[PDB]
Amino acid sequence: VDPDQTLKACKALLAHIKKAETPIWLTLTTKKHIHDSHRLQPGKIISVCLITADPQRFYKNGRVIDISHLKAKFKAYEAQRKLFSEHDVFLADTRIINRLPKALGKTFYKTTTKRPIPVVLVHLSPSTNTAIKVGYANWEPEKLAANIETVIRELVERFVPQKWQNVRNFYVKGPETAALPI
Amino acid sequence: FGKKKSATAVAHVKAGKGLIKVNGSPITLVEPEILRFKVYEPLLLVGLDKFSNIDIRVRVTGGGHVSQVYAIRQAIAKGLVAYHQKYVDEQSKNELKKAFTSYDRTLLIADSRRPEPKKFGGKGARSRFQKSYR
Amino acid sequence: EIKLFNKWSFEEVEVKDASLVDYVQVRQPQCPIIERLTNSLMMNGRNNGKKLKAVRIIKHTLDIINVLTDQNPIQVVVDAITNTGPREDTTRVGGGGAARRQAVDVSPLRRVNQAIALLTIGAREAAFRNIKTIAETLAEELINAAKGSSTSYAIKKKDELERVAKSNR
RNA sequence: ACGCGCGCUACACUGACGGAGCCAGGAAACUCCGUCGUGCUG
Repeated sequence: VDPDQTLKACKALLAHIKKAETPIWLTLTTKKHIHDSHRLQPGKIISVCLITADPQRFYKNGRVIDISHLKAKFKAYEAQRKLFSEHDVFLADTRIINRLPKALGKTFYKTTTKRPIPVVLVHLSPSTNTAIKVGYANWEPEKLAANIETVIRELVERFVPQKWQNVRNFYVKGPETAALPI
Repeated sequence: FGKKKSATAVAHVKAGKGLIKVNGSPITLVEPEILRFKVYEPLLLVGLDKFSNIDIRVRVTGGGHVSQVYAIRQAIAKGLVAYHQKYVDEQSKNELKKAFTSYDRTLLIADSRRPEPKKFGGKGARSRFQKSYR
Repeated sequence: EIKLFNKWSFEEVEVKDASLVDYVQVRQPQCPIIERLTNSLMMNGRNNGKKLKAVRIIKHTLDIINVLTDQNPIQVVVDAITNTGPREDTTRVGGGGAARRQAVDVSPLRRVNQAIALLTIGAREAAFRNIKTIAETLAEELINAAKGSSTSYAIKKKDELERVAKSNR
């Protein structure tokens, strides 16, 4: 929450990690918000593939994944896994989103935060919490905190009705390391 | 108007111009090609009386590939000769016809074949599984 | 069903020794005229279990098998299964034990057929030239059955069957 | 330890392999374009 407190969080997290450069994840749980309403947050506050049909597909022609292929890919995990590894971001026609999560979501979601961005990020989904990648082991503690702040800013703005008050608990953690509560 | 061995092609008839579109395309394409003729060979087949005409074209769809191809086939000349007199020939439409079927099998009506039938056996149909009790 | 045309359309209406022509584009005695042979050359090609590509096969085998020293392609194909049939082989005996086998015709449609799926076979059995041109083996071998119509050179058993049904006769 | 039977998929160049085309009662076999080089290779 406060800068000093987060700095400690980050510092402690680095020290604890023990046993490749790990990455730092920030996790926050929310309270007293109904996930049913459009309380859910999906936002881009914290190689490209395009999934879509004509127009969108035309502009892309970037790798293009056509509407027809979506079911086929859901069926063959082997190819889908490869596609996910190859590209950093995915953009998808918004209407297509139901189908893509049904078929693709298991591979794309999980951790490899690959879920596509709709076109005519922090993604809560129906669940109360959020996990976001804030930075690397390489970067300074100060930078990690700054990044965390940008993430926090989005929440503050959304439930402007309560703001940060909603955050039940915040934690930081390295890939390998254990989570530490702010 | 003509279906082919589990497939089926529909006929469009009312005088117009060039570009006769099959499905929603152009009997230039029709890309399950190789034997992409035998389609452009009904129109070509018009080689017996006419040269192309100046009329219409409709869409097909049923079963699978070569099925459809063979369907769109009759589809065409089974619709040049269309009654007539607004389609076929306002008189003696045996013009084409008997000509567009003195070497035909598509417009030459359809084939009495059609998938079905198996057997309490192996694969079924007739090929009954391979057993050799001792 | 279900081939094409053009591609040369060199229709040699002669070349048909012995009988044959009275069934050069036939089948009956049991089809009718199962498109002028080349509908069976192309068909005897479905030895994996499905035509088309088979169709290609034929076609390629053709443009190839004519490009290379053209004899009107189709007439190489006719003149292929032409001077390239069996002619009175033997067939069991029963008159012994322990048979022996006597010989004779060769019911035309035979001669055509029994040489058709045959030239077809010799082709299929690549292994020389074990290249990658199915239509080549299919051609050359059929070409080595047009040029080969000058000994031997691919058929062979062609003779054998006959150059054998003489002694044990 | 091993025997007998119904099979499944393979020995591959009509192939395997990636992109792509379509359509049955995003089916697959399949068509095209390209990569592999008949070597227990892919």
